Amino acid sequence: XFWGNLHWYYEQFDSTC
Amino acid sequence: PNPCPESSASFLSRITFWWITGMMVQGYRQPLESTDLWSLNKEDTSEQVVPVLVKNWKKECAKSFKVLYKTFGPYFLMSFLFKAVHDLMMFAGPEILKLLINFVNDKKAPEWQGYFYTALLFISACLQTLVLHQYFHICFVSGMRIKTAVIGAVYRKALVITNAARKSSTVGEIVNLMSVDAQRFMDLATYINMIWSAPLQVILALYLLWLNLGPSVLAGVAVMVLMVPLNAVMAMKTKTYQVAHMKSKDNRIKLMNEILNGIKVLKLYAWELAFKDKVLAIRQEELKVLKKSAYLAAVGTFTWVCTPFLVALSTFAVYVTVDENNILDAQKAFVSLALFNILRFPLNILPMVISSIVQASVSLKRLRVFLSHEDLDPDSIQRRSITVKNATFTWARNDPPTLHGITFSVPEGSLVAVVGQVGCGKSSLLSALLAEMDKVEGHVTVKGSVAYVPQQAWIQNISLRENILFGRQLQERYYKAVVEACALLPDLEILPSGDRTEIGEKGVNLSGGQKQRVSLARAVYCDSDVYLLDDPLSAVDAHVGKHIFENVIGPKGLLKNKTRLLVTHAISYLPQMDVIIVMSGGKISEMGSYQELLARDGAFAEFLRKLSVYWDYMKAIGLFISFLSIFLFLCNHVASLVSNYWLSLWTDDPIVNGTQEHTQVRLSVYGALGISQGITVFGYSMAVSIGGIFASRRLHLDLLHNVLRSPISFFERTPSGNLVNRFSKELDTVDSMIPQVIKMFMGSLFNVIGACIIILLATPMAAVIIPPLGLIYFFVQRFYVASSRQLKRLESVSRSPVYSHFNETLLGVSVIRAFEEQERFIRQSDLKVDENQKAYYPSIVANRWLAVRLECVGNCIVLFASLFAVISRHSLSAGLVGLSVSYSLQVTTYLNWLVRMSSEMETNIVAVERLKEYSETEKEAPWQIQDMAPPKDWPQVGRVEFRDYGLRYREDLDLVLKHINVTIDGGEKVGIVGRTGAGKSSLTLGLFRIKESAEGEIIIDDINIAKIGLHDLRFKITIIPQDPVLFSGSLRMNLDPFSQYSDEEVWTSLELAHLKGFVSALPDKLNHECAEGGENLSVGQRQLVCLARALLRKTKILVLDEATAAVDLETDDLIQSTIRTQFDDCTVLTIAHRLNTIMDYTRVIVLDKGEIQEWGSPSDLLQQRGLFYSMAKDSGLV
Repeated sequence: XFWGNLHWYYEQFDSTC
Repeated sequence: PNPCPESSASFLSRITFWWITGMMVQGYRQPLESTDLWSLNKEDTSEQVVPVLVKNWKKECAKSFKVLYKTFGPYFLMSFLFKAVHDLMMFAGPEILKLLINFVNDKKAPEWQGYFYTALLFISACLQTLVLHQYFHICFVSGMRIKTAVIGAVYRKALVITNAARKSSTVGEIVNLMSVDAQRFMDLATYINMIWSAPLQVILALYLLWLNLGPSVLAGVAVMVLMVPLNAVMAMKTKTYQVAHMKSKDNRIKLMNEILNGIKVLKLYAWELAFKDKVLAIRQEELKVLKKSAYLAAVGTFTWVCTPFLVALSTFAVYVTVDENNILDAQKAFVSLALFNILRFPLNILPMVISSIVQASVSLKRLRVFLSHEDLDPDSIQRRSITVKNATFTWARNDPPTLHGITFSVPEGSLVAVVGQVGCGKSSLLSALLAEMDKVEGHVTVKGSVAYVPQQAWIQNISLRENILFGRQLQERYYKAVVEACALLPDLEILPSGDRTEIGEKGVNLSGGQKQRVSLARAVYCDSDVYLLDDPLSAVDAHVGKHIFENVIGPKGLLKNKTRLLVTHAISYLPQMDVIIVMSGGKISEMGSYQELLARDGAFAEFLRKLSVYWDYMKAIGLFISFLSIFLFLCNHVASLVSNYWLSLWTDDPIVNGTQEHTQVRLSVYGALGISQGITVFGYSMAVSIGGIFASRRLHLDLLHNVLRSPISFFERTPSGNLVNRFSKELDTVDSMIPQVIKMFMGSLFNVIGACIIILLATPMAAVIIPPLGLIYFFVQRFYVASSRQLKRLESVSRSPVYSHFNETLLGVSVIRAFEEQERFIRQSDLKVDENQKAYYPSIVANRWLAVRLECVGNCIVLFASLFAVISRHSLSAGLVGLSVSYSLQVTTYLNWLVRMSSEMETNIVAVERLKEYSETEKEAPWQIQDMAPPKDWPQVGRVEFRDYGLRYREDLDLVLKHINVTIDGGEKVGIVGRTGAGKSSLTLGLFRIKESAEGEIIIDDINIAKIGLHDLRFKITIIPQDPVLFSGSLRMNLDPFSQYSDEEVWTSLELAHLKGFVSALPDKLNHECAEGGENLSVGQRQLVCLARALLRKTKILVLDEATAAVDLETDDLIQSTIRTQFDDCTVLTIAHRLNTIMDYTRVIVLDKGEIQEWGSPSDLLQQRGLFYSMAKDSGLV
């Protein structure tokens, strides 16, 4: 749910994506 | 009983995660609950995972903790092998693609070689998806296995830790250590491999790019690299706007909390419209910060879409120009373009990885600090009734010793009494025997089991029966005897549920006396050998203590032949106890029995001395903004597909003399289409973000009007928490979440459609494979979206009891170690952690299940696309095949977003309908008709008449008032008195038309009020409530929120009110900031403020509700004295309880039932011997 990133991350960067 | 199917599933099942398919299809049919949930694997259970860590920590600690994280090392080491294989398989698609484009171009070649490449491409892509999601499974498992282990270790440590070390941290910080720091080590376990993987992925991507084009390819890498710090700077600016928005939000919610609470007074004064404008003034300040956030976000979605173009343009423009002999082929153009999209992922994920590894190193340090604290020495007290020999105790490892030189021995089955002044170490003495304090020198031992009763009673939130039982088998006869003996039956009967209820921690609140009485009983029921009572006597009365002491603690009570050492401030029960021990600043001054110890005259003698909801959101944003955004969106996606199709024509042109003929002409047109694309991306991004602010403004103003037009019945039936949650949660969703989601959803949906259009434009035979794959995608999405939300919900509700339990444990550490029930509370914590993982484990497998199905449909699209090209070689050109396959190769990523943002949409759109919930509800009468408007005739006399009037409280109920017929002349002072639950209160609600007249009529000055507008009535008459609440803000605003009349008028009103002395010569004269329902000002001041409000309007009909109810008898006289002189010619209809006020009037009306029982003069009704005479006698004053 990041800035200028519609990259799909299978990772949980601290969840609450 | 109900095992995990993974362990009893075949090899192929485990590879493709087919064993969860049963739980997915079930989750659609019916809702999934905590019972319909598998048992954990043996190797995931707390009792297997936790003991391996605490063993290695004990071993490692001896030698003197990333060295202790070679516990989960062996399993996690397998991760490296799968991830390494994935990185080399990743650069197979582009390498195979180059051969396939050369094949289609090389006309005179063996045809079969084509089919071989397209087969080899599908096989390569399908081993990639399988190996990837094997790598992710064992990463997400190892992270889950760390969480279980860390929580386990922290909990065990929290019991053995010493008081000195626990005083270092807060109860919050230790609960946050289990909640935040342990949670980060689930996440770290995933992306920690990307530290070595991403640089290796970048290094390869650069090198394959270099061989394909040349040194020219740097120009492309430069752009993508320069986007990373632009993404960082803009991601920082949004965070500062988010905090600025959040601070302004709380001001609006805090004001709404006052409005929702104090609507009852707000309606009576007609202050609905005034406070509507006041909330809107704060709302506009919040919508200006979102408007600044909207412009920024637009640039966020701009850079994302135009990056893959800008990179392509910059690289080809450089390559083509620098030398004329550089020919751009399909095999160069589309392979490099595909490599650039492989190169794009690692650079972007690298700033998030490094960012998170830093934050993990903060959490790693916090754990290392907490784990490596000094535990209590267990063999300080022997545990072979109680004896001490020259014991010295500190609270901290090095500190001035608290207790110094104590040597006392207590016979078996005797009552000992510790006495002295405050801060003599009498509190510390019992903490020393329990081995909480650190020993310096001396010998201490206690014989048999020990039962403890602390000063500050600890009561864990469970069934009050199971609280006193404290994990023991029930014995009904004995349980009855101790509850009776503790004098808990008088308290038990009062409690709503009675025997079994909830605790004040999270439920019905118990008083200080009741908390001690449960805590005392808990120890009594246990029936241990030795008892250590740390001042149980904090009860309501000494009469209560007499019953407890004699029946429980004393020699005639329960604990007759049991050792019971007690410490107390009381001097009453000393002559009953056997031996008394006097202390003096941490030293036993003198020991002896009550009789002999007084005779010596020592220290003891001195001591005694739904598509509908989407359409509702469409009408909210506005149709002009809606249509303009959809038009600009389709303009972008068309301008995109044409530019990629133009690139695929630029490739296909012959080489006349080592030159590509027209290249600058094509390069320009390719550049132009990109600007035409980029402009329209910023268009619909801004259009949608602007639209989101229009809906946000509309739906807030719509909701806020709907609430205030409601009657008070709505605010009684509807819970306050339900309304507050609406303004807080649901608006925030419409403001931030929905506008960002709808552009990500539509963006994804039309990228998938866009990719299919190119495949069909390249190969028309592609049609046949579109319905089969689409039908599969629909069904896998259907089950996931349904089942996944249930599992995430179950996980979020099952994690809250783990933190709730640990917080209770941390408070009652002294008790748990006194009774020695650690083992019980360990299993209690292991059970709760397992119940959280039981929910979390399906949740993570559900993601692996979907990902294998979606990527398999992704690999089917790239298979058929590339295959049909080989079937129709002789028709197509090299450029179209490049473009067709290169697009199909990106489909897999969009399908993930399309399924996610489908699920995110379906949850967020629910909030839109719930903001329009109170749109069609029952609304009160029109605020002003302003057709039959009242003139200035009402104050001329002030006649009031009820004509057979009657009201109900509820819509369907027995009548509260009935047959109410009486006439009141202008200037008459009328009294209304009765018994409790008569309905005299309801007559005030009827006069102000809160509830509309159930039957009959009500007249004021020959002009019926039932027909006339509410606000025209509400202003013309004034009211003094029971508890006049003050709204937070100016005192100038609090008196007159409209600020219509002069400031001298406000002064002369406060002068007559006799509140001149208050806010007279304070620097805050008129603009004093009130807050918290008028907490700054005292009880008496509030009555004078609401009197001043009535003295400002100067209306001829006033009403008083509980004017003399719990008053200090200072403002009571000032109220009555002002009423006499100021309202001398004005009508007043007073609702009073006390006779003193009622006695001094011209006329009085008395009703006990719904009907008017008696009426006349106070002096007349005393002589008549009516119900007034009976009321006056029962009151007392005759």
